[PDB]
Amino acid sequence: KVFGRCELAAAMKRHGLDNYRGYSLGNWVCAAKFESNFNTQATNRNTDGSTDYGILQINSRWWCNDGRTPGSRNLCNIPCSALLSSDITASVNCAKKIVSDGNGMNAWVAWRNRCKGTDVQAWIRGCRL
Ligand SMILES: [Cl-]
Ligand SMILES: [Cl-]
Ligand SMILES: [Cl-]
Ligand SMILES: [Cl-]
Ligand SMILES: [Cl-]
Ligand SMILES: [Cl-]
Ligand SMILES: [Cl-]
Repeated sequence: KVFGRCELAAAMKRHGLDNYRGYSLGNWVCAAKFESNFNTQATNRNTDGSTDYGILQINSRWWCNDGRTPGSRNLCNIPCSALLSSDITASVNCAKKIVSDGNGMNAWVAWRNRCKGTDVQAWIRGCRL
């Protein structure tokens, strides 16, 4: 599923990401834009051979099982394929574990490089939330 910007903002808010560990909703929308272009089916191979899955490009090195990432963990206890669903529940619940891991949203290198320190509120501008 390719979400609309305000559609994804709405879905992330319902799932409790707005100010989760102090990250305002615009931070999550901005991260999703640059990670997936709001596409739940987005997959990208990392240089270490792991893969990033779904709207928030959650990596098989630590968070999900894809059966092909040697020496990896599955800390969200989920097949990586569950992160590609039109239903963002598994992506959001896993993201809550990631952002609680100590480094906050710096876990998402695209958030650090493209959203952090920017006017992220722009990402929810015009949205009925
Ligand atoms: Cl957009
Ligand atoms: Cl915001
Ligand atoms: Cl997703
Ligand atoms: Cl594996
Ligand atoms: Cl392994
Ligand atoms: Cl959803
Ligand atoms: Cl980046």
